[PDB]
Amino acid sequence: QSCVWYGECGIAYGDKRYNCEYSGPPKPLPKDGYDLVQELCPGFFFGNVSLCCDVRQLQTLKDNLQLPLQFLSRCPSCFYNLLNLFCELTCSPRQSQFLNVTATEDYVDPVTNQTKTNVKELQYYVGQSFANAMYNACRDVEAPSSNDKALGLLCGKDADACNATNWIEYMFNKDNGQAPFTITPVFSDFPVHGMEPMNNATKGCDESVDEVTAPCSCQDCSIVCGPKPQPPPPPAPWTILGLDAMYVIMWITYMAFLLVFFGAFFAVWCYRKPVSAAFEGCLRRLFTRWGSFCVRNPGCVIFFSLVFITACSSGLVFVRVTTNPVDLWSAPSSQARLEKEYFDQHFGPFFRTEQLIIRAPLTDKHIYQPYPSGADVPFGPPLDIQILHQVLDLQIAIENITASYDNETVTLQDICLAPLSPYNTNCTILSVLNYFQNSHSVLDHKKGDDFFVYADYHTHFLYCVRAPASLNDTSLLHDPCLGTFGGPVFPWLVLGGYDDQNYNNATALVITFPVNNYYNDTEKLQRAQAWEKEFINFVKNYKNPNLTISFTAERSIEDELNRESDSDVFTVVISYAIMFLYISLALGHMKSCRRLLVDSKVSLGIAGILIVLSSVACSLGVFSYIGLPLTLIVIEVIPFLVLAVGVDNIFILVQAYQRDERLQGETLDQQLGRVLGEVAPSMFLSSFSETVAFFLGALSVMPAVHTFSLFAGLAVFIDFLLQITCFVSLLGLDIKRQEKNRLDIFCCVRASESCLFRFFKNSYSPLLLKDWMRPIVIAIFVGVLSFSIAVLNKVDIGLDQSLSMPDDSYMVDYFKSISQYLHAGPPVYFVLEEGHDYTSSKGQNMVCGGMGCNNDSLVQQIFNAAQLDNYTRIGFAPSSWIDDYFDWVKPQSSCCRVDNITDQFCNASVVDPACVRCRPLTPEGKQRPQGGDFMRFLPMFLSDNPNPKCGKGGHAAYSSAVNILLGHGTRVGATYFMTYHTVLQTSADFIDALKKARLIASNVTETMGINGSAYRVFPYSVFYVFYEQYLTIIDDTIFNLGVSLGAIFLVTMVLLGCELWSAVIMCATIAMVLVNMFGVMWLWGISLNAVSLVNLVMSCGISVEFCSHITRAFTVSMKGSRVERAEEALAHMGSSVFSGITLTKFGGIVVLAFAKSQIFQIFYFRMYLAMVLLGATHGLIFLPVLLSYIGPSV
Ligand SMILES: CCCCCCCC/C=C\CCCCCCCC(=O)O[C@@H](COC(=O)CCCCCCCCCCCCCCC)COP(=O)([O-])OCC[N+](C)(C)C
Ligand SMILES: *[C@@H]1O[C@H](CO)[C@@H](O[C@@H]2O[C@H](CO)[C@@H](O)[C@H](O[C@H]3O[C@H](CO)[C@@H](O)[C@H](O)[C@@H]3O)[C@H]2NC(C)=O)[C@H](O)[C@H]1NC(C)=O
Ligand SMILES: *[C@@H]1O[C@H](CO)[C@@H](O[C@@H]2O[C@H](CO)[C@@H](O[C@H]3O[C@H](CO)[C@@H](O)[C@H](O)[C@@H]3O)[C@H](O)[C@H]2NC(C)=O)[C@H](O)[C@H]1NC(C)=O
Ligand SMILES: *[C@@H]1O[C@H](CO)[C@@H](O[C@H]2O[C@H](CO)[C@@H](O)[C@H](O)[C@H]2NC(C)=O)[C@H](O)[C@H]1NC(C)=O
Ligand SMILES: CC(C)CCC[C@@H](C)[C@H]1CC[C@H]2[C@@H]3CC=C4C[C@@H](O)CC[C@]4(C)[C@H]3CC[C@]12C
Ligand SMILES: *[C@@H]1O[C@H](CO)[C@@H](O)[C@H](O)[C@H]1NC(C)=O
Ligand SMILES: *[C@@H]1O[C@H](CO)[C@@H](O)[C@H](O)[C@H]1NC(C)=O
Ligand SMILES: *[C@@H]1O[C@H](CO)[C@@H](O)[C@H](O)[C@H]1NC(C)=O
Ligand SMILES: *[C@@H]1O[C@H](CO)[C@@H](O)[C@H](O)[C@H]1NC(C)=O
Ligand SMILES: *[C@@H]1O[C@H](CO)[C@@H](O)[C@H](O)[C@H]1NC(C)=O
Ligand SMILES: *[C@@H]1O[C@H](CO)[C@@H](O)[C@H](O)[C@H]1NC(C)=O
Ligand SMILES: *[C@@H]1O[C@H](CO)[C@@H](O)[C@H](O)[C@H]1NC(C)=O
Ligand SMILES: *[C@@H]1O[C@H](CO)[C@@H](O)[C@H](O)[C@H]1NC(C)=O
Ligand SMILES: *[C@@H]1O[C@H](CO)[C@@H](O)[C@H](O)[C@H]1NC(C)=O
Repeated sequence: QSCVWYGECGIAYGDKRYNCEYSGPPKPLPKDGYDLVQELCPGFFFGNVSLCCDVRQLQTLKDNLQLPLQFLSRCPSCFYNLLNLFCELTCSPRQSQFLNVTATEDYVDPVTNQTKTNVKELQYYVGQSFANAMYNACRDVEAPSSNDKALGLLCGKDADACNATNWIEYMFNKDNGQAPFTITPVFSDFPVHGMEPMNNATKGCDESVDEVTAPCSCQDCSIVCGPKPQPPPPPAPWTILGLDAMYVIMWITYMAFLLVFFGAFFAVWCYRKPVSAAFEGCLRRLFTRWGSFCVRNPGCVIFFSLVFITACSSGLVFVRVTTNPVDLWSAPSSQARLEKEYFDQHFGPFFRTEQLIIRAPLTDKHIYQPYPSGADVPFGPPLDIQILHQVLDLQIAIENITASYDNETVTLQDICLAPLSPYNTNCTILSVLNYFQNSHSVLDHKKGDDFFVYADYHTHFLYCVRAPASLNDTSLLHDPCLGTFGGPVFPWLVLGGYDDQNYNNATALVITFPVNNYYNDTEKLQRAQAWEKEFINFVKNYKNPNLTISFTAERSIEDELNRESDSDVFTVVISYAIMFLYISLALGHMKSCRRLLVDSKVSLGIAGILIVLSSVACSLGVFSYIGLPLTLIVIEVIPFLVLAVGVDNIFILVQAYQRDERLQGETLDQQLGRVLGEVAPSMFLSSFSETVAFFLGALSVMPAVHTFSLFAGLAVFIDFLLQITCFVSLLGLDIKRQEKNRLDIFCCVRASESCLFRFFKNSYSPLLLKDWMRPIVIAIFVGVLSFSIAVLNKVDIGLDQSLSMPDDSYMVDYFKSISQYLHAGPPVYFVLEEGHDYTSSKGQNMVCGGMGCNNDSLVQQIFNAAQLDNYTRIGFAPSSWIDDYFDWVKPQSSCCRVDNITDQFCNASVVDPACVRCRPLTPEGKQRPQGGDFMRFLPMFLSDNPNPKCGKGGHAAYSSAVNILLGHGTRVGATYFMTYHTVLQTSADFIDALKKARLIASNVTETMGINGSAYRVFPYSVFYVFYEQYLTIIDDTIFNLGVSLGAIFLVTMVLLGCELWSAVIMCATIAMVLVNMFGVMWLWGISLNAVSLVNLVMSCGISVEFCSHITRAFTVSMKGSRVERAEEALAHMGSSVFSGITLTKFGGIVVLAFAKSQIFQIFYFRMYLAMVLLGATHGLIFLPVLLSYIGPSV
């Protein structure tokens, strides 16, 4: 071997210097540029260099490799081969084997008068199997700020006809302007002239160069990237013979019923062609005696009852109302609640977001034409320069807002969050103007001379949507796009309306203002909300006819719902007023026109209404004393229920008395005691059946059903007691009044067979019970039940979240804008709990997405999930911190650097006095820092800032994502890897996201193989606490309804004697009522949530109020046949049940039909109408017939 040239003494032009000829042996390197030899091509570094090379040559080589390094360094396997073509060309130790100089001439030294030999020209023999493997591995490298091929900018011509041989000729040719002298390559695989070219090892875009440099991406290599992933979409519909397969199982279940049912009548119709009485008797006697007592001791009874009422209802002073949505919709110990408790403790609560979807409707899209060459690039309307200036003006004004609070000003700079503070304090604003750093200057500056612009803001936008974490454009612009706060701005968070990569086509601009959310602190939260109110007002009063903004504040949903939840109290008040008017006017039988205001029960009806309201208030007050807080579901469903039950009892009693004829020689208190002893068992059965049902239903973990059950049970019981005592005393007093000829309400001025009882008895009961009508009724009701069972499993789950808002609100527009434009959703945090090692090869492989770490690790699994992005609603990559930590610590990167004597972190921008690299640049140092080096360099990484020479640093993104536990070796605590969800528009979307995130977390926890369950991965998102209730709502409904109905069943079959048949008939009728309630749900579009569940558990209590009465009046009867017993029970009890509860609630609902609120008109008006009329029909038209048919004899 031998050399051809050494040193650089000649000069071509500018600074280009021709290498100086020397054909001696290879020089031992001067020990000066060892760093360079390990940076250019370490293939020569095995010390005893004896390199033909020169330190003045190595450092002049690197200067020419500057631009080729920037483009081709994207793909390590490419730039690797490119270097092997240069070192050997310049200073390899066997240079003479593959080189032959051609043109040289003497050079004069201005230093010694010594003529030096320059190297003017020469030819370079390169193998063909080398140039093909080189060009073929780089042809796929894409350029920055474009989708072209990187060779198009390095060939000297189009990248469409770049042969592998012409590209090498252009690089060595001085015609480009870089080569100080041109080298003529000679391509040949076989030795010619006794001279055989060089062919060193080569690597493709798929093979990795080192056990630490990951292979090339399929963006930059066509062979690495294969078949896309795909999930199997299961619909899981049965569709027996073409239709839903449930529509059919029933219609076949029904046709069978009419034939097996109508096939027995027409079959027979052609054929004809001791302990119970002991418990049912002591109750009558007890109630008779106590009724007489209460009728002859009104003063004592009423006084003690009023004292009790006051003692119980004075607890309303301690009344608390629950409005915080977390406490409302989240169980205090649910999985999501514990996860939120864990995340808020180790990482601080999730922040508050104020977004802004700006759009330019007037402007049109325009075309961008690159100067040198390239296809046209169209830009959306909002990406116009004028619209960008106006949006920058709007944002700078949004920063003004001060929003004084508590006699102090509250600026955004004060409330927002700055990741890397107090070094940099601006704060996180996520807009597309951060690419230009919120500067009109940086946005409006172009580089070029007339007739064309070299660069423009289009070029910067295109470059930075591709690489949003750069610190300089480094190509004809030299501007960073990191953002004033420090840290990348991802194009999918700041744009909307494009198509899958083309942020050029964006039609909307998103602008987020992250604000701190505080964990157990109220002064700061008040400050944030006080600033948000002024932000909302400002954005609402901004005209800018060029823009259409759809905004939101963190405090906006709560305000919109508190604004819609009123202006209908004027309707509820009229509803209750009409209910009370009817109750007051209907208790009294007329019997005469000239005797009206004397036989009137207005005062007694007022007393009954007051007793009912008193029962409500005593329940609320007792539970206020105990400490249970109220709720807006309770405050609305308790009055309805308690009024229904109380009015039913009042009418039952008053009418059972009015239709009674007094025996002779029998006094008033004895007559009333007899009437009450014969009427009280039914009211007691109903009251006990409902109380036990509700109290027993207060076992669920749903905060909406638990509190409601408690409140309603106590109210029903207290109302029963207050009635049985106070109302009987007042009934005795009013009977005295009416017998002493005293006039009605004003004062002291001196049998009935009600018109309804004469209708149910004379025209309705006989007709309904004829032999040609009972089968019709049963057929119709079984058909409706069959329909309900068929369309049952098609009921929705969840609440829309757009119907809780008024229709004239801006949140409706914001939701439309989200669904129509946004491409990202709420962020997800896959929190890896405390207990992982992180300081071992395997402990790191389980978490990596990288070179050597496993293929099923946490980061790789989240990456796959994001590759699905439709099955798994995870849209983007995990963005792990440990990969960035390793990239930072790698010696090549050379961001880490410690002080030599102090072992202190020398920044990457430092005078370089005595600071050495953290990891030695050797084969052992390349590896990951697995031992104590990991934990010795991690804190310095997390404290590093975004240095222009280093890169992004690990402070603005991971200081909060990594928890370090000082003391005891200072291990790592809990950490998270945060990604983003896909746009979630409906409750189905949110529940689907919750399910599949949980699935991914469980998969990762499985693969990690933890000893026991010491720790685990879990995802945290903001809406998880609000949507975790819909993951068990079906079984919650099942449990609640079944338990409530079984309690009703047992209580009935116990109190009513022991008749299981009567109890089972009643239970079956109430189950029918519930199934038909679900059918009406499906048919009118009511959804299954914590409001519908409360209304169903409530209806379970009015079904009883109808059935129990009708069925008990039938059971305890001594008529002859079932038909006559049924019609007698119907007349007697159903005349009071139809007039008391049915007509009252019907007037109420008909007044309530004018609600003006969607949540109300959907979940209360419709549910109440359905419940009331369904229960009325079922009881009064199906208990009669079913009992007539299969009732218990006696
Ligand atoms: C001891 C035994 C206990 C356990 C077993 C008990 C089982 C038997 C007991 C009761 C019946 C059980 C029915 C299960 C529901 C269907 C299951 C299913 O396929 O999921 C469906 C749930 O469908 C819904 O979303 C609404 C379902 C609510 C059912 C509640 C019935 C309770 C009342 C009954 C009466 C009183 C009950 C209490 C009396 C005891 C899937 O629905 P989806 O896909 O979300 O819908 C959207 C579809 N869409 C887009 C096309 C519109
Ligand atoms: C979304 O953005 C893409 C760009 O990534 C748009 O694609 C471009 O479409 C415009 C339409 O005017 C074309 O100007 C451009 O095509 C240019 O190059 C071809 C050469 O093949 C030339 O024949 C055309 O005259 C033009 O100069 C497209 N560029 C590319 C590379 O696709 C696309 O239109 C946008 N989508 C929508 C829905 O607007
Ligand atoms: C990812 O998301 C969807 C899979 O669940 C699916 O969305 C696509 O885009 C829109 C969504 O509204 C729809 O496409 C429309 O236009 C096509 C013509 O190509 C019609 O055939 C459709 O009926 C529809 O009107 C589809 O819902 C769907 N099709 C596309 C892409 O247009 C995507 O296909 C999914 N893709 C992947 C790879 O995840
Ligand atoms: C955000 O903080 C940055 C520093 O991180 C500030 O930087 C700018 O300061 C001036 C504007 O007030 C500009 O004239 C400077 O050119 C710019 N800094 C540099 C690097 O030159 C900036 O003030 C803060 N906010 C804004 C609105 O930019
Ligand atoms: C714009 C593009 C073409 C530039 C990329 C090609 C450049 C980097 C290539 C082509 C020719 C090469 C040069 C050829 C000759 C020498 C002299 C030697 O003693 C040091 C290396 C040096 C200085 C090379 C540096 C890299 C080089 C300049
Ligand atoms: C270069 O790559 C192409 C792939 O398109 C292949 O067809 C060709 O055989 C390769 N030539 C080589 C490796 O010499
Ligand atoms: C509002 O912001 C502007 C921006 O330059 C600033 O000049 C002004 O002092 C701020 N306060 C105002 C206008 O009250
Ligand atoms: C604000 O505080 C100062 C100092 O306590 C006080 O003098 C001033 O009156 C306060 N402002 C108002 C409006 O009360
Ligand atoms: C970005 O611009 C050039 C291009 O690479 C680079 O040399 C420079 O160091 C960078 N900017 C700064 C401020 O260092
Ligand atoms: C709106 O656009 C017009 C036309 O570009 C411009 O003159 C005006 O300043 C913009 N802003 C307004 C009208 O507030
Ligand atoms: C993932 O795990 C290991 C990789 O080392 C291997 O056994 C397994 O086949 C890999 N899976 C796939 C699909 O390649
Ligand atoms: C770099 O480190 C030095 C250490 O003295 C510090 O002064 C400087 O602010 C740092 N620069 C950054 C973090 O950008
Ligand atoms: C750094 O410290 C080591 C150990 O004392 C020493 O050998 C080395 O020469 C020092 N380097 C510099 C640049 O001072
Ligand atoms: C968990 O892994 C199984 C098989 O390894 C896979 O079928 C399932 O889809 C994974 N869960 C996800 C991707 O959520």
